[PDB]
Amino acid sequence: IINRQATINIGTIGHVAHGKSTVVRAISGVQTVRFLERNITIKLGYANAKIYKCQESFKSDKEISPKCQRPGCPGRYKLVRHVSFVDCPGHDILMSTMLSGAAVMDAALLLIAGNESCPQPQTSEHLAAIEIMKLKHVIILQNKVDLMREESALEHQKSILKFIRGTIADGAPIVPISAQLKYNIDAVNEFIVKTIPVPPRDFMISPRLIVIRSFDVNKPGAEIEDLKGGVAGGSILNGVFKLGDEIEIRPGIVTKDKGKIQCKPIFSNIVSLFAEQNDLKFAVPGGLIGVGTKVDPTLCRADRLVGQVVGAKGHLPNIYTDIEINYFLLRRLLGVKKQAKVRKLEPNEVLMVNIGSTATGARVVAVKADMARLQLTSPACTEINEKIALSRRIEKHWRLIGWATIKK
Amino acid sequence: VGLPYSELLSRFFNILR
Repeated sequence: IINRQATINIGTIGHVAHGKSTVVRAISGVQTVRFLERNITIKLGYANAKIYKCQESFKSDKEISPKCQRPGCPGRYKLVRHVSFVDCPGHDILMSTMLSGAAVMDAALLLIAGNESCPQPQTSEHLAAIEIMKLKHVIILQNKVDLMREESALEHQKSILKFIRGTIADGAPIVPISAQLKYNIDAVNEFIVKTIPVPPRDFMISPRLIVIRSFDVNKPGAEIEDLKGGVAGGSILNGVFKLGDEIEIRPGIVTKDKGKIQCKPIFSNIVSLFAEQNDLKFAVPGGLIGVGTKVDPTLCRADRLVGQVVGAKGHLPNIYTDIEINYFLLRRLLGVKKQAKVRKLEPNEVLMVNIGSTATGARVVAVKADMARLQLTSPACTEINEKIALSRRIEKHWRLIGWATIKK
Repeated sequence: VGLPYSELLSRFFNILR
């Protein structure tokens, strides 16, 4: 069996205490990163699944084990795909991480529990976000079905169907699966192969990398004369990387505190690539790879590198402090428990603008009709156009309003 | 389209502890 890395990024959405990590575990086997130094940087974890098919019935086709002994046929499984999971939490406080996750995602998985109430605002918000950020491949999954009645589940399904009609997602498949009992995952696997294809990707496009997580490889007990370099957990959308290249983290860093800053973006040479489980020479875009570079282990510690752009040497993108946005607003607010009408944008107000993966606070200067000018506090970079989600404050915490695009 | 879901549901109902 060949040790091929991740091909396409699949993300999972839900709610707090509903069950997402458990579902992930059921799907794959290797436990999630979340659940001080290691793993702790963002809200998303790290998981990997296997797609191997046995074609020699009905729904039973794909499996989780490398060896086929369970269904009947003793023959070895055929290699189809290998996928990486991006598990994003569905909490009312933390959403920036989710947004960041969304930017890299190519496939989405919705989770709704049976026993709880049918209309949930957070789930709706998530769906809206998915719709916004160039995602159409959505599979609806029912979580807790075993604790529900014979007709109640059907009713719930009907309600769901009624709800999802006017949205961009038209032909979304619905699967009921148990997380604690471990059943019906084969159908899900089959669907993964059926409904979702891999988009065309080539070597010709300029390298662009997005870092979500940060890692320091330091072990207690062992002497200091045996050290390991700083690892940046970064996912790639476009551009193939190989071992032996120069990488730079774009936005900038503060090194001296009197004296104006002039220091260039953080340069680092690649030491070792961590994909799936074992090290590989080539990096195929469409997965999260722990890129171990010559960067400090102290820098890759905690909340320092959350959603930052990474480029290869011989390419020049632009850095902006003032940004030109083309926005579109929604009718009523999504996320609030009660629904409130969206007000027109007022000059000079603190609003959270999420350009791809960056979590930045911006203030409005001029409003016309569709075009808006924003002043940023923390530095941000622009490459092409980018997919932007906008968030405002009305009551206590952040609420989503609509979508935006950079006009440059 | 909501047609092969029913069969799956039935199967789930059948296979339980």
